[PDB]
This record gives sequence, C-alpha cells and structure tokens, in this order.
Amino acid sequence: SGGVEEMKNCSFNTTTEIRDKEKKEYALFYKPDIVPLSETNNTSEYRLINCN
Amino acid sequence: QVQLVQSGAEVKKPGASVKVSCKASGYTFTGYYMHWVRQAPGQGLEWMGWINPNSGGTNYAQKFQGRVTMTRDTSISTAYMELSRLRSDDTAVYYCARGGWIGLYYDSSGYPNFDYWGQGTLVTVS
Amino acid sequence: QSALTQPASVSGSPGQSITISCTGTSSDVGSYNLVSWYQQHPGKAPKLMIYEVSKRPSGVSNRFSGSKSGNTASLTISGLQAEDEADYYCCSYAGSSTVIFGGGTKLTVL
Amino acid sequence: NTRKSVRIGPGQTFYATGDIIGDIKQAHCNISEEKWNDTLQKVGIELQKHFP
Ligand SMILES: *[C@@H]1O[C@H](CO)[C@@H](O[C@@H]2O[C@H](CO)[C@@H](O[C@@H]3O[C@H](CO[C@H]4O[C@H](CO[C@H]5O[C@H](CO)[C@@H](O)[C@H](O)[C@@H]5O)[C@@H](O)[C@H](O[C@H]5O[C@H](CO)[C@@H](O)[C@H](O)[C@@H]5O)[C@@H]4O)[C@@H](O)[C@H](O[C@H]4O[C@H](CO)[C@@H](O)[C@H](O)[C@@H]4O[C@H]4O[C@H](CO)[C@@H](O)[C@H](O)[C@@H]4O)[C@@H]3O)[C@H](O)[C@H]2NC(C)=O)[C@H](O)[C@H]1NC(C)=O
Ligand SMILES: *[C@@H]1O[C@H](CO)[C@@H](O[C@@H]2O[C@H](CO)[C@@H](O[C@@H]3O[C@H](CO)[C@@H](O)[C@H](O)[C@@H]3O)[C@H](O)[C@H]2NC(C)=O)[C@H](O)[C@H]1NC(C)=O
Ligand SMILES: *[C@@H]1O[C@H](CO)[C@@H](O[C@@H]2O[C@H](CO)[C@@H](O)[C@H](O)[C@H]2NC(C)=O)[C@H](O)[C@H]1NC(C)=O
Ligand SMILES: *[C@@H]1O[C@H](CO)[C@@H](O)[C@H](O)[C@H]1NC(C)=O
Repeated sequence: SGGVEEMKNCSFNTTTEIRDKEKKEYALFYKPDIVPLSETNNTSEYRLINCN
Repeated sequence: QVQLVQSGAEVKKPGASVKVSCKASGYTFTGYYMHWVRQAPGQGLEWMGWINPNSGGTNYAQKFQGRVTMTRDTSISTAYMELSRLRSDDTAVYYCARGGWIGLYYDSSGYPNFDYWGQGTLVTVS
Repeated sequence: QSALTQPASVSGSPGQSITISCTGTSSDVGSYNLVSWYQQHPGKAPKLMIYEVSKRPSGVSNRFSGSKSGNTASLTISGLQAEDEADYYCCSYAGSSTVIFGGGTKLTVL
Repeated sequence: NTRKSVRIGPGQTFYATGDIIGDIKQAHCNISEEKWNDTLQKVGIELQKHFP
C-alpha cells in the first residue's frame, strides 16, 4: 500500500501444471529473503537468496 | 484548542469528480487515524475507509473500491479525497473524524472511537 | 454483511429509564467487544457517547450505561429529560479493518 | 493475510504470503522490567563467587 517498508511485492512468471505454458503471479516476500542481481543499476531485478 | 475544518458546499454533474478536504489544527496531525463518513439526508450515517497520515496507508470499505482515492499532506496538515464517477444518491453530507492512537505495536485501525468531528460538507448532484 | 439491526424509533416520557438495543452478526459484534454508540441532533455533527461496550468518555453526564450480552448490545438511560432529542446509532468493528453502523432510533419526548 | 497457493510443476503447491489486511505494525517481544532486573542482579551476586 506504499507504506509497508519490510515486505516487497515481487511479481514473477512461473510454470503452471502444463509445462508448455507460463503464467504471471505475485507474492509478498520478506526483505532478508531477497538479494539484488547486480547485472545493472536497476533495483528491480531481485532474486531469492538461496539461488546460488 | 482543536479544529477540523472542511470546504464549503458544492454542486456537481453526474460522472464528474469531487474533492473534499479536511484540515486538522491544534494537535499533532501525524499521530492519529482519520475515518470519514457520509450521510444521505433522512437515513443514517455510512462508514468509509480510513487513512494513516504518517505513511499514507489506505484501506477502503466494500462497494467503494476503485472510485475513491484518499491522500494526506503533512506540510499543510490536510487530508484530501478525490471521488470520481458520481451517481444520483451521492447528494449527502460528508464528515471527517479522528480515530485511535497510532501505537506502532498494535493494530488500532478499526477501533471505532471517534472523538472530534468536522462541520460537515454538503455535496449536491442533479 | 449489511447494517446492524436497529429498531425504528422509541418514545419516552420525561423522568423514566429506557433501554435501546442493537443485534447483529456473531463475527462482528459477538466476537469483538468494540461496540460504540453515537447520537445525532438534526443539523450538526454527531457526538460520541461511549467508547467500549461500557467505559465512559469525558465531558458526558454519569447517566448513560452500556451492556453487551452475546449478540446483543444495549444502552440504558435513566431519568430522561427533553434535552435528549436525538437519534441513536450503533457502531461496530467487523474484521478486516471495516466498521459497520446501524439504522437509527429516533427518540421522542413527552 | 493468507497462504496464497501458487501451483508449480505437475502437482507441486507452493504457499506464499498473499495480501495484508489492516495496517502495518512491527513484530515485538515483551519482557517484564523488574523481574528481568532482579533476576539479572541475582545472576550478578551468584557470579561474584568465582570472580573475587
Ligand atoms: C508490549 O509492550 C508494549 C509497551 O509499550 C505495549 O505497547 C503499548 O500498548 C498499549 C495498548 O494498551 C498502548 O497504550 C495506548 O497508549 C495511547 C497513548 O497514550 C499516550 O499518549 C496520550 C496522548 O497524549 C500525548 O500525545 C499528545 C499528542 O500531541 C501530546 O500533545 C500530549 O502532550 C501527550 O504527549 C496520553 O494521554 C497518554 O497518557 C495517559 O496514559 C498514561 C499512562 O502512563 C497516564 O499516566 C496518563 O495520566 C494518561 O492517562 C499516553 O501518554 C493511549 O491513548 C491509549 O489509550 C486509549 O486507548 C485505549 C484502547 O483503545 C482506551 O481504552 C483508552 O481509554 C484510551 O482511549 C483514548 O481513545 C482515543 C484515542 O485518541 C481518544 O478519544 C482519547 O485519547 C482516549 O483517551 C492506550 O492506552 C501503549 O501506547 C503502547 N506503548 C507504546 C510505546 O506505544 C504492547 O501493547 C505490548 N504488547 C502486547 C501486550 O502484546
Ligand atoms: C485477520 O485476517 C483474516 C484474514 O482471513 C481475517 O479473517 C476474515 O474476516 C472476515 C470478517 O469480515 C471474514 O468474512 C466473513 O466470513 C464469513 C464466513 O462464513 C461470512 O459469513 C461473513 O459474512 C464475512 O464475509 C473472513 O471469512 C475471514 N477469513 C477467513 C479465512 O475466515 C480476520 O478478520 C483479520 N483479523 C481482524 C482482527 O480483522
Ligand atoms: C551467493 O550469493 C550471496 C548473496 O549475494 C553471496 O553473499 C554475499 O557475498 C558478498 C561477497 O563475498 C558479500 O560481500 C556479502 O556480504 C554477502 N551477503 C549478502 C547478503 O550480499 C555469496 O557470496 C554467494 N556465493 C557463494 C555462497 O558461494
Ligand atoms: C514473464 O512471463 C510473461 C509471459 O510469459 C512475460 O510477458 C514477461 O516478460 C516475463 N518476465 C517478467 C520479468 O515478467
């Protein structure tokens, strides 16, 4: 709602029950779960912390 | 002491938008909730969703979602309402009121303790 | 989740007690004790009468009293005069940070 | 709010945080003050038996 300050929104795309098709979904992950992927200066390509 | 002043009466056309302001004076404005209500003449009052003037957080009631926006401004210390897509029964009287205390540790949003009120704003449509 | 069930109106002779009540849904009133009563004079802003089901505010005479029993909530006034020419409204928590009001009980003095 | 149910793969279900209803408040833990203070003082007086 613009004032949470501890949890981000983090929309992504994901595999549905058919592995051909993908769909657009969203969540609310906590802030220490998430690290930025530093391929650029954009603060919008976030990722989960366990992925490496 | 304490004041909650609003704008004057307005007349509008259907499908337009109306802005209602509520200015709070005499106390620390960013430390209390504000709930707004609407009264059609003849029947009872009707609740609308509250505003958190510290962080700008919004919650609205049902059968109002989408066509109401509520903002705040702490420099002038005034809460604003933009209501688009007017309909024929919206000729009513609008009040702003002070809610509970912003506690930072307990959810005091829907606490129905309204102590101070505004003078009322007449909105007419035809 | 409509408005709270409230009577149409009541009539009261001066100098006698009268009780007015609301009933509602157990998820709204029957679980949370956050029930308040407001009154309205014709023309001006409403004024608060009680915070909780029974816990007195300031600036009000020690005459009103509130009670809550399961679904029901009630306000009793004793030794009523002609200065209470107002109509009463319930106000209740409902969950999900929503507040549900009531219909209205017009009070007529004799 | 809730366990929003995202579906991944052939029948895997992943539970995430959905909306938030109500306002945002901080997660705290409360300890009594004077009980903590005199328990800490009792640990202090039992800790001077070793250090002179
Ligand atoms: C874990 O522990 C933490 C410990 O902190 C717990 O957090 C605490 O949780 C309780 C919940 O009960 C909170 O209590 C609430 O506090 C508010 C704030 O009260 C303070 O401010 C009042 C305002 O005055 C100041 O602010 C103005 C602003 O400009 C200044 O101008 C003034 O000069 C003041 O600076 C002030 O009046 C208060 O003083 C009162 O209380 C003290 C207590 O020590 C007395 O001595 C005083 O004499 C005086 O009585 C205080 O300084 C209270 O306002 C809340 O009470 C209202 O709400 C209740 C529930 O709704 C209701 O029953 C009360 O009757 C009261 O009702 C009020 O309702 C409306 C609100 O605007 C008004 O109509 C009106 O004001 C009316 O009075 C409530 O007591 C603690 O604040 C909170 N602690 C912190 C640090 O935030 C936490 O809960 C624990 N976790 C658990 C248990 O899970
Ligand atoms: C904390 O969040 C939960 C989120 O689920 C809130 O629970 C929800 O409360 C609402 C109250 O309006 C429930 O709606 C009611 O549902 C019943 C179902 O029979 C219906 O009969 C009513 O008319 C009304 O629609 C909602 O069901 C409930 N959610 C669940 C999953 O049960 C809860 O209220 C929040 N806490 C507070 C203090 O607000
Ligand atoms: C896997 O990714 C994590 C997350 O970025 C890496 O952890 C950071 O590593 C850098 C470089 O050493 C440190 O400066 C940071 O303090 C670390 N933490 C965070 C939260 O950024 C980690 O190095 C990566 N590689 C592994 C585990 O081999
Ligand atoms: C995710 O998938 C959708 C549809 O497959 C696509 O439009 C979008 O660009 C993808 N990437 C992101 C970051 O949303």
